[PDB]
Amino acid sequence: MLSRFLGPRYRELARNWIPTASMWGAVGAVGLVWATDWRLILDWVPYIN
Amino acid sequence: ATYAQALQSVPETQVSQLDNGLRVASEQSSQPTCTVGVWIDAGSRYENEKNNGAGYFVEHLAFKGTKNRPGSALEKEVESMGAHLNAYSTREHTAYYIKALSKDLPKAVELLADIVQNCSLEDSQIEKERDVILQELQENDSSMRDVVFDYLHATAFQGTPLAQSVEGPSENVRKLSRADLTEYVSQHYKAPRMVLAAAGGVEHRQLLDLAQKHFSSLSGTYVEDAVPAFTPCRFTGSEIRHRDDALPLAHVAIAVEGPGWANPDNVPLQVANAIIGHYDSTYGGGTHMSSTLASVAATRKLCQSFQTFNICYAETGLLGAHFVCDNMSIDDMMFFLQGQWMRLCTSATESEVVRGKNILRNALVSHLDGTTPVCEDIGRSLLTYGRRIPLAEWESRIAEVDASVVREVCSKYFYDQCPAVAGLGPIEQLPDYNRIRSGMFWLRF
Amino acid sequence: GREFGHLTRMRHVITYSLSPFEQRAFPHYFTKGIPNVLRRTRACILRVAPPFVVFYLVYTWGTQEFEKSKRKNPAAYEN
Amino acid sequence: AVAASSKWLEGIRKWYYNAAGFNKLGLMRDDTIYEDDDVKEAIRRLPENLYNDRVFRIKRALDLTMRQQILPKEQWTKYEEDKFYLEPYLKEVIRERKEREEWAKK
Amino acid sequence: AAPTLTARLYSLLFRRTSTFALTIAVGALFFERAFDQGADAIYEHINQGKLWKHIKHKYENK
Amino acid sequence: TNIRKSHPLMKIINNAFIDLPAPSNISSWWNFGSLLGICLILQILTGLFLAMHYTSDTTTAFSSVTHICRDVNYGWVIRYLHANGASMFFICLFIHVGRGLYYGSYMFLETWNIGVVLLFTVMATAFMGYVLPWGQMSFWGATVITNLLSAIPYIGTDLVEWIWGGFSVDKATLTRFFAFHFILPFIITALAAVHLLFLHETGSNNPTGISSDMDKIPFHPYYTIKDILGALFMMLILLILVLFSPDLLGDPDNYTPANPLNTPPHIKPEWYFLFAYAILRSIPNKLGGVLALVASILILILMPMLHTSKQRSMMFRPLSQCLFWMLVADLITLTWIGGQPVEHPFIIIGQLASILYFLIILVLMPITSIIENNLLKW
Ligand code: HEM
Ligand code: HEM
Ligand SMILES: COC(=O)N(OC)c1ccccc1COc1ccn(-c2ccc(Cl)cc2)n1
Repeated sequence: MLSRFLGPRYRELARNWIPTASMWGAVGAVGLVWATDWRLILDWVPYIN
Repeated sequence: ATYAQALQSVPETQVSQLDNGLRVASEQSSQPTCTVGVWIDAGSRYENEKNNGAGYFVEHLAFKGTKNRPGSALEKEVESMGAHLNAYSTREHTAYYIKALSKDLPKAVELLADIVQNCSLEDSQIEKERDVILQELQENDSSMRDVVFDYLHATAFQGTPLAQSVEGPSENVRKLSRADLTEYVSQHYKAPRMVLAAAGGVEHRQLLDLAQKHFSSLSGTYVEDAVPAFTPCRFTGSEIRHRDDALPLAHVAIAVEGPGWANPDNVPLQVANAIIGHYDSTYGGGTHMSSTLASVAATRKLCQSFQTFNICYAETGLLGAHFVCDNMSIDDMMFFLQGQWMRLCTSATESEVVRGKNILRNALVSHLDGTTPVCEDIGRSLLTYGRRIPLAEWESRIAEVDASVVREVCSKYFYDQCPAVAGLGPIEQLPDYNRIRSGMFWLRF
Repeated sequence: GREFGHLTRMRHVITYSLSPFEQRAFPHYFTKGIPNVLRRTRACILRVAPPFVVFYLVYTWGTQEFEKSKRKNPAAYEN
Repeated sequence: AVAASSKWLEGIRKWYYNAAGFNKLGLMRDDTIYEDDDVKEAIRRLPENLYNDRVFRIKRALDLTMRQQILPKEQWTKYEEDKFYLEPYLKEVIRERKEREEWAKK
Repeated sequence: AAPTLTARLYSLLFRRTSTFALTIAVGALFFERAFDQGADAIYEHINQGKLWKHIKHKYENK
Repeated sequence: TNIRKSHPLMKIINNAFIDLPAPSNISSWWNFGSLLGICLILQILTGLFLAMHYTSDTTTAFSSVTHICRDVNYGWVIRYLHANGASMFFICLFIHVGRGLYYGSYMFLETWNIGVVLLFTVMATAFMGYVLPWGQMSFWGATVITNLLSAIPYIGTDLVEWIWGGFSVDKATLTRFFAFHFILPFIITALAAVHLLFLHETGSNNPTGISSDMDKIPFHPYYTIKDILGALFMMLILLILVLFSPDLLGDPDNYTPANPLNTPPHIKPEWYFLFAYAILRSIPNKLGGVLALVASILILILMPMLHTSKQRSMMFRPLSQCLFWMLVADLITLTWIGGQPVEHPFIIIGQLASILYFLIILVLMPITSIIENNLLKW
């Protein structure tokens, strides 16, 4: 009975908020490896070695 | 039978022009009364610091006697037929108009032409209109709403002609001579800057021949006829605080810079202000009302009233809100109001926009009810757009507004912008300008 | 904001009290107390006790089947 | 809604009323409800004589539990005398909450 | 009234403050490995022929 | 002009302990919250002594503890005050949680959620104190945590190596276990002031489950003298276990020193971890077993969401009282199974009792409250 997500007006709930998050599910693959001392994305580019 | 069919059967406006450039417009509506008047491009934004009380001084002497009808003889003629005379003055317009019977139209046009062309500015009516104006200024100081909107113009347009008041300072009122008033009429009461409008039981052919009989001796082009220079005015983010703890309630006005008259952004910005709304403590709606700021202020008893405004000039304007509350409630009212502006820049829903479009359609047709507001809409639309925009054209602009358009225009005008603030009364809890400026952007979006 | 004068609304209720120095600190102790703690035991015995009986039967079956799976071999111990 | 178990399922209802023991403290069924936001709005809407009856019945039951005692058996609340005084006021408060929720999504 | 080059990417990335919440993570590069130009090339220049990895070819593969 | 109502420091104490409104029918089950505050203070003024005379290394840990019982003056009394004082903390914690589960006190949402954080922090602290004496139970009990901690599929192999001091069993293992044990009891003391500040917004619940704003009494002198009497009865039980049988709660095999010398005859922790060791041991997968260990304590956070009764407490719910005591008898079974060897009858029993612990909380309790709702004609 959490049907507050199920509504015909608040379907645009998720359409004004996900254009923020176009990278925000992968910022751990951009930002945490700045301090992990791993090579997660350090093979992707010839930017860094 | 349909609202769409009823907008087609509205009678149209007919416009003509004389040889001197005077425009003549009418709308015939088959009723025994009429309203006729003269609308002029004159106001306090055309005055400098030496004659800032000049146009408001001239409006006082307009019904005190002309060359043909001296003294009270003008007043006896209007009253003996059962007619009314009125006038006003804003920062950009000036109007004089008559409400009379529709068979008294030739006498009404003749009196209006004698008022604007041959008014006597006699030196004994001056020096006794000074004391009437000086006492009216002291009465204006007791109206807190009029003081706080004069403060908002003086800080948003600081070093421009648009920051002056209509009435002018008290030292100018004490020193305006007879020579300064005759220069004001010769420079500003000119025929391509005037509109003769009429609404009611009028034929357009009859008004045109009355305009040729009484107005044709107006000077068309002028001595040396230089183009009236238009200096624009810039907006400045700033604030002014007047602290007076002895007043019982506090008045606060805040605005950002808005669009001009002919900007097409004006229509979706009025759909947006209709979603915020207005409130007053004598309302019966209260806690059930659709506006979020109105429903919160009624539940918690936060304010006495609020309103949103859309003030337009030729190139700029003011877009904001005004509210009245007690000394313990200023910080909460500013928090909830700024949170509703940011919730329209993002997040604006389609169901809010449908309600806000219905409010704007009802407010447009409710204004045009009677001969006097129809005649005023004719006279100031020809000075502003150069034409009268009919009701069918307003409806097709309103119908193309949706939720994504409102989000784009509100983000352009509100988001991350410097406001202008004015405050009067017990305002110790009015927040700091750095905390107000930080309220115009979010953490997330 | 939860202090004693601001809690709730109450009407038409009267209370009577005695000083502690005017009464005896031990009234009826075994005359009232022993019949009181016995019907309190009767009121809760059918709710609390039957779970702990089933723990006892599982514990006895679990320790006795542990031994005769291990080195207890009477008759299954041939060629 | 079975007509064959009309009396049998009322025997289990009368048994459960006595196994629960708020009637031994002199309480009615609506005295024992958990007070969330819809219940607290229904208490505010009660008439003044039903409010004062509820406040005294709760105070007398809290005083009995402090002493670990119950009432005499002739003063227990009977099963077919229990008045559901709060149930009409609570059904109206909930219907108003569900009306404001269909409006917020349509 | 042509402006200067301070409209950096303000209309492109910086308006909606999506950048500002995660500049510890996303906008974090160009200042460790691009600063090989920094201290280590300066510190070994003041101390040329004095560190161990300067006197190193003299003592291997002998 | 009353100084205890106007002084800035005295008025905080007056609102918290003296003039606080309290329900009049509060039972002895509400005594165990101040008993937990006595046990936490006592474990701080006794852990002072032990960390003073201490050295934590793989060569001297087992002898650094035997030095205190014989050579260090008043060291036998203070060591066994500390080992039995932690058993006293854990019995006062399980009574406390079972009270709030029975009477519906979890409806105070913010107070309940800080409590679940407090239950995790004392459980992890006491695990890192039993590894310090370095006996057989210290070694083989720590080396079954890291088998399920290296089972974390990405970061786990460098996680255990960062907390083992650097390689394996070595000198510096007991410099990170000892660091994670000196400082964790002080996060508990700050989390307890926040825990009471949220309770002060509503006051206390009572055994009837009905609000008691018409029947409040002051906290002094009624519950100040009742909390002092209950604390005196706790010191009697604790000093009896210290001065008459100081090794009753313990294992003799942790007096045999630590070495990878030989496999022990058994592996078992202290009594207050035996319910948790029995659950993970009945899962034949070192990732499924570490998930059901954390899911046996963090399942308490779902108790506000799973509530379907119209009443708050269990005083008037006879069908729900039967299920509450089936859950207590299920945790007694897991404490017994967790000290048994892994043989034939103790695997089918220890894994069916692991299932029934989750079936009661998630499925059987929400359905039974709905059945009782229908029987009372709501
Ligand atoms: C170091 C650990 C703890 C300390 C010092 C502590 C302290 C206290 C104190 C003093 C009280 C008020 C008196 C009382 O009702 O007993 C209390 C109440 C409460 N505690 Fe704790 N507690 C601790 C752990 C926990 C845990 C583990 C939980 C739950 C998971 C919890 C949940 C609650 C709740 C819900 C209440 C209010 C109960 C009611 O009023 O009915 N606490 N606590
Ligand atoms: C919540 C509080 C505490 C708990 C539950 C706790 C628990 C324990 C346990 C289970 C032991 C093992 C005793 C044994 O097996 O013989 C122990 C000992 C030890 N504790 Fe604590 N303790 C607490 C507080 C503290 C504090 C405050 C300190 C340090 C100031 C500390 C430091 C130590 C040390 C160094 C030992 C090793 C000495 C020994 O084993 O006798 N502990 N504690
Ligand atoms: C007093 O210490 C012992 O009993 N320890 O550890 C030295 C021991 C000794 C021998 C065998 C096993 C253990 C530990 O067994 C368990 C089982 C579950 N936990 C646990 C620990 C922390 C947290 Cl947060 C949650 C669960 N620990």
